[PDB]
Formats: sequence, C-alpha cells, structure tokens
Amino acid sequence: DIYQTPRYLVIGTGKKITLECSQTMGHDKMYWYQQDPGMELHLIHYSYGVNSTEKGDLSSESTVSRIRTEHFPLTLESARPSHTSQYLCASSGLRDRGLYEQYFGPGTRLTVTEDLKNVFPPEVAVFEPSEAEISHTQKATLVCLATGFYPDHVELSWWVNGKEVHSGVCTDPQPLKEQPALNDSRYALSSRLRVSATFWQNPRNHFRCQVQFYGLSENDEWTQDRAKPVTQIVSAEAWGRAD
Amino acid sequence: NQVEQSPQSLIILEGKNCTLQCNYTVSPFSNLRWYKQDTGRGPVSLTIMTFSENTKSNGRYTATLDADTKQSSLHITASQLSDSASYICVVSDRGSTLGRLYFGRGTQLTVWPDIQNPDPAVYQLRDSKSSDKSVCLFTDFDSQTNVSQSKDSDVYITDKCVLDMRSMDFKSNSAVAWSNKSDFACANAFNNSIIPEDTFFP
Repeated sequence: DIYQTPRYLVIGTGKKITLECSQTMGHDKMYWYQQDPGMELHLIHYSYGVNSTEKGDLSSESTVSRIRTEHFPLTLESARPSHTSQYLCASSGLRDRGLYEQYFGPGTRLTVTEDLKNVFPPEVAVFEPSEAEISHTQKATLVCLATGFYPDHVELSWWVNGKEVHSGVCTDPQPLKEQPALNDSRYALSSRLRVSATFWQNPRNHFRCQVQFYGLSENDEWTQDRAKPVTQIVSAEAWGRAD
Repeated sequence: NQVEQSPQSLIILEGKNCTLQCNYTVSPFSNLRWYKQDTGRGPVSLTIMTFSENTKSNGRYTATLDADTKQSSLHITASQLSDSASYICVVSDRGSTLGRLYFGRGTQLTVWPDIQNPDPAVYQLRDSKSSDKSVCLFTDFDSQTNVSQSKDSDVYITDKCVLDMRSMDFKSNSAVAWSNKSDFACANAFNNSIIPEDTFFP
C-alpha cells in the first residue's frame, strides 16, 4: 500500500519540513500533488523511477528526493504560511490490459503558522435536545460545538454507549473562522446527532461528542504559561433524560 | 487545458441517475480514467479505459469512451448521498513510462435528500450551563431553503447539513446558530434567512 507521515502537521514560519511518502508496491512512477480545500489538484513534483525528480505543473519552493524506489520525501526548507494546504503523494505501476493505475496516499494536512502560541485546542460542549422538538417530532437532536481551535486539524466523532455512530450524524464539512479578517483565526465546528425521542428518554443511554485535535508534538518548544496545546482528545458527554 | 469537463457542478435528488461529460484534445491518446474525490480525501480511481474498450463498469458507475470524438461519459445509477463528491476525468497520452497524466478540473456533484414531509422549526437546545453558549437549531426544512450568515460577528451560523437516520429511513436538514451574548434568542437567530412562512417557533 501507499503511506504518508505525518497525517497532520502544524509548524512555525521559517522551519524545515519533511513530508514522508513510501510504498511497497514496487512502483517506479510517483507523484506529489498540492490541493487547498475546494480547489483543484496541482501536480507539484513527479518521478519516473529510482533516481528521477521532475517539477510538476505548479512551481513550488519544495524539492523532492528519489534516492530509493520505496521513498519519495518532500522537503520544504523554510516553511511559510503560503505552504498551508494538503499534500497528496501518489504512485502508479503496470497493472493489466496495458494500464498504469494511480494510487493516492492518505495525505498530509499542513498548516504553517506565524507563531506556535497561535495553537489552541478545541473546547467542546454538548447541547441536549429541546423538549419542544421531542414533543413536536418524536425525535431528539443533540448538538456538539468545538470552539476556539487552531489549527483546523480536528476530527469530530459521536459515540453512543461506547460505539462510534455515523447514522443520524451531520458534521459541518468545513469549520467557521471566529475572525474571518485574520490569517491565524481560531475555528469553530458544529455537529448534530439525531435519535428517536424514546432513545433519548432512556437515562441508561450515554451520548459523547469527541474531538481529536492534532497539535504540537513532544518535540515542539513551549514557553507559555497556558497548557501546551499537544495532540489530544477533548470530549463532552450527556446521558438520557426521562422527562 | 487539454481536458475539459461538464457540467461545472450539478444538484440531483437521491435515486436519480446522472451523466457527467469529459472532452479532451490530448494527442496521442492512450487511456482515460474517472476519479471520485471526497472532500478532504485523495482521489479514488473508478474506471480506466483504453481506446480498445468503449465501456467500463465499477458497481453503479459506468464509463463510456468514444475515442474517435475524444469524448467520455460517466453515468451514475441510482444516486445516493454518498455520491456527493468531485468527479475527475484524467487522460494519459502514452502507455509507456514517459507518458503524462492530464487532469480535468472536475465536476462537483451534490446529491440532495428527497424530503417528503418538511416540518421547518427553530428550537432552542437547553443551555449547557457547563458552557456560556446558547444554541438554536433550524431543522426539517426542504433543501430549497438557503441558510444565511448572521449580521452579527458574535453570532455564528453554520450552513445546512444533511443527516441520515438510516433506520427510521429519515433524512433532515439542519443549521446551527450560537452566540454567548445576552441579546441572542432563537426568535431572531435566523432573521437574516428566508425561512418558510410555516416555520414552527415553539
């Protein structure tokens, strides 16, 4: 398969960044694409094989190395806010019928911030269903708000009685900027879990909104008095209400 | 650009089929592919065709190629919410190593829920009191309703979101508004939106 590390990175302006891409398919052709949310893919680098390295369609400050077939690491010698986006590695090999089939890696989401003191975890709050909704519709919507987070590197899930659930859930596709006129604005995200009124009204039912936040690593420096915004799960919970 | 796609975007209801079009000027022509890209995710190859084939199928996706007219179509049978995605047409000029991939800009497909019984209502979600925030929920409106941003920078409003209760076999739209100020009440939250006159305000 095709592999990329790290899944998420936040780093200060000016620092060196290496993004790893590896695969054990024996593939000679390999690719680096760049993509901002909602935009089109731009080929940034490619490689024909074991010792090949060519500039893609979009010019970049990044360079690449293909010293070995298995590895195609992308390097950014001094990060700038402008390098903020998603970086997708791909490979393709000879399949059948005379075809090269392109396989994409999981990607790395990169944010370059001015200062690591801009990095904040989410605060998470669960809001319990309205009694007016229950009596009107026989359904019960819980809302979860994750607020005040930077970077926008967050995974929100709902858990009911200890199992992650996807049915009855909608999470905003994109987070809100708290301050749209600012570059390192913090973010908010909303999610909804809808269940039946009888399910909510069972006090044995436990409902939990969980936000995985990807932040600083144990290698990052931190001189602030506030808690170091490391990678962490922030959660909030509610139990059923018998009315 | 040697690869062009149509439409730019479209909205269809679940259950309906659609057709996406791709046209290219790439010469020489070796092969043609369709990719599905979900938001935040890498593209997933659907069907790969050479000129020696006029048809390829991948479950509900069926791709056609007329290499003479340099046109391909992707047909989706019985569209589902999960079909909402970017669809990318890519063309390769040569079969060998030294060939190049040419990407179209993509087609954005949005699939809407079929809402038979809209019951638009704005509800107040009991104050967390663990949180200083008050939350209002606009729910059960038809996909025709557009939710607007607030006219207040201390009031946050999210766009409409489709939720699928895959058991009651029920789908519903909702939008969320919150603010921490004393001003904020659910009666005003969505005032900047054109909401249906029959909207329930408990």
